[PDB]
Amino acid sequence: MKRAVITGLGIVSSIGNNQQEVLASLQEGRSGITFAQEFKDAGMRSHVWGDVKLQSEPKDLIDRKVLRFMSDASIYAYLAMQEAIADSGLSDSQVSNFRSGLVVGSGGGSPRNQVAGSDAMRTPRGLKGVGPYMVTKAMASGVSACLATPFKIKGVNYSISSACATSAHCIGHALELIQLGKQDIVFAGGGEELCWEMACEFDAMGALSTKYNDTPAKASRTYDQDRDGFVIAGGGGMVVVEELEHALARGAHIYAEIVGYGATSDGADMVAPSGEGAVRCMQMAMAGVDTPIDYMNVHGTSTPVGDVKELGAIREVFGNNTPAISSTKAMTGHSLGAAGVHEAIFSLLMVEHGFIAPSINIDNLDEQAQGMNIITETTQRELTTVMSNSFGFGGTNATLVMRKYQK
Amino acid sequence: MKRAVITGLGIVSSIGNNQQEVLASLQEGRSGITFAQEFKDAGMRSHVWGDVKLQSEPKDLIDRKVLRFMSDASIYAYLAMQEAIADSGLSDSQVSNFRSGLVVGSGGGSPRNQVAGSDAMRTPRGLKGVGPYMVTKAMASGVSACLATPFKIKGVNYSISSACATSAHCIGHALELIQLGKQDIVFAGGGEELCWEMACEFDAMGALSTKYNDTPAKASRTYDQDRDGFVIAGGGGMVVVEELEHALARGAHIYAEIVGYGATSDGEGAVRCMQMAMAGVDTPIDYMNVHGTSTPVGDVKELGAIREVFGNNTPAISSTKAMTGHSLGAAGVHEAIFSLLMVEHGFIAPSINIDNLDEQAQGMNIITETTQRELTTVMSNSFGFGGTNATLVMRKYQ
Ligand SMILES: [K+]
Ligand SMILES: [K+]
Repeated sequence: MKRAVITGLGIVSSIGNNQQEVLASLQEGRSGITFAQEFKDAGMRSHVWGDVKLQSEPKDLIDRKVLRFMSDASIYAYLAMQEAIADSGLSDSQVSNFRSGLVVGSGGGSPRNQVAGSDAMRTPRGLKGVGPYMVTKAMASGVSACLATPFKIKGVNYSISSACATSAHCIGHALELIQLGKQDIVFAGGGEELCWEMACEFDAMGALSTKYNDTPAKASRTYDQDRDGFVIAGGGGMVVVEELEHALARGAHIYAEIVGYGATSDGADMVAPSGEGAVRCMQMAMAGVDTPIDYMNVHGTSTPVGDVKELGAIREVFGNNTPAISSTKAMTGHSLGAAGVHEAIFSLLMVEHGFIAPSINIDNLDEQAQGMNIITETTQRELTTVMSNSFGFGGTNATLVMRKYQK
Repeated sequence: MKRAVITGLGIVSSIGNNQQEVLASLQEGRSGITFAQEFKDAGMRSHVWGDVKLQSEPKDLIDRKVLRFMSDASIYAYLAMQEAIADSGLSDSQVSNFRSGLVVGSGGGSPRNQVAGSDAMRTPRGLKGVGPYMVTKAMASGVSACLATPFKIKGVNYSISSACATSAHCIGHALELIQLGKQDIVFAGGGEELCWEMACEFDAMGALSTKYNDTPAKASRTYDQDRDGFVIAGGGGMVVVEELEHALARGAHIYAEIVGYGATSDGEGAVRCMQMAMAGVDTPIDYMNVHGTSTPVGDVKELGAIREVFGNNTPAISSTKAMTGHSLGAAGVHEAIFSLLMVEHGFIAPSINIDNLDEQAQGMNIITETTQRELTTVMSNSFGFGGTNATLVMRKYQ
């Protein structure tokens, strides 16, 4: 059946606002984590975040007619999509085409705008204080709605949401649409705002790191024995998924082919992973792939329970004969809705540039990871096939396998 | 290619908490719209809603351990899913199976819980006030996560959100998963809470009815010249989408086959959506459940698209929204369910409150009185804000 390739990428993250900045950070093993005064001021225990530091204010980067409908998740996704379109070399007639779609999601929509609106409604500002653009800022589908219009998308247009797996499921579904022969191009990705309004929910459940506020760059430390929760982050990412013959026909640059996609459910525990659903997810994505997995960008968020469940799943699939492993979250933080596309992009850059980004802050490796091929220093290596895992709350799992395209 | 059929349904809506109640409402042309004191107290202009009227509090209907993680959208979808599982006749090993999945969405997730959490942080209780179950209540995917865990779903598990089209895309995607040979069963639907926190956003953009607050049952009036906005509603709905051979082999009751699914974007989009869903369908469209939410511009845009596809030679047409209001995330699955009941029971629900037909609908086959009729193929449109379109075509299984 039809094959899908990635021909363009765009990204706004805690370690870079475009692929050049991100590539440099990945090669340097640079942390994007910083102290979050906003969180301290809000009364939270976690005072660290993977913040997006844009070059200018959004009003100076995006047309006001487009910007008036957006929450930060949409701003990030939009900037990422502009980059991806430029990178892909697509013309307006290919971006706006009956066979070109958009599948982009957010894990949380926009609690900041939602709260701003509800606060205004409870003051004399009333309905005028809410404003007429709140629906696109606050609804769950905001990120797809805010992008479909400005780019004049004519194909599919919707959001997939699934916590940490959100944008991984978006990319996988783009593969499915290409496989079904329904679309030739699908812009897939996600966005996530960074705010105390949403972050406090995670802190209230004890999911966030709180013991490293004085040394922010050391807080996120996947697979380290002294990890104490993830570091919340924001951002956006977009990849241009394209049917193979269509990409070849126009002379597109092919980063990789999406050769595997797994999507499963744990059917147990509402907040932490069970490992068994993760095992099936990895196995499903590896089905039919006739090459070994050279590198894997783990889900590994730096939580005590979560990291261990994933390691157990990895051992069930590969024993100690694992692919090279690193958690980029140790550097970037957990960007929730944007995590899947961010990590797919980090993996594509490692493939394109022949290197493995280090898994930082591992002072003492968790015993469950002993024996595995954990990379802790930037390593040059020819990577052919890569895998990226995304296991979100509610027991939802996604795994993508990508491979260099053989001309 | 694999074929998909619907073998079970469940529903919580403004016109009924089960299929028998919903059927009676549809046949009688009964409005589910009532006066919303909550909206008046909030300072909104629209004081009408399609409220879900559960007799009991959710704590008396759902296990306490499961309920702690849920927002109202999840509560409604969960109850709809219980009804669907029961209706489907599926065994526990078919509900919890590697080849059985769940694709359920919500238009807004839980604005009430996003606000409740933030309000708590601003009080002395702080983090303790927020509590540890707020993420599952407030996250966009809450409605899929809160059902996947308790029903022990092992297959796909995620939400699709697209405003008014949400649950229609969920059903269409269930069909795609069956077609790809990835799942044998997919529980598809949606849920939406009813709350001023979200409703005021619609009132703020002038999309809600505000001139018929003194006669709520007459506020939602799709295709009527004096319509002035939609009436917001809440609820949940779920359908069991199943691969054909699998349904036949277990002796399932088959409501209909999903023979078409279109999904497009405006960027004519509606026309293309309808045409896509009708591709390969070798029978005429007997009845169409329109998107028609009762907005001045929206209704005319849809009428224009219908006219482009069918001219005046349209299938029989009615808007059940005139009775139920607009349930956003749950609208697609609710309307799919109403259409299946019309097929199963051989009748066309009336499009009520049309005192003066909009000039743009002149010549079309708009049904305004309940009509008994053998329906074989039906279509349901869901054209949501953001220019996202979904159309489903279902047909009796021969
Ligand atoms: K990953
Ligand atoms: K409809």
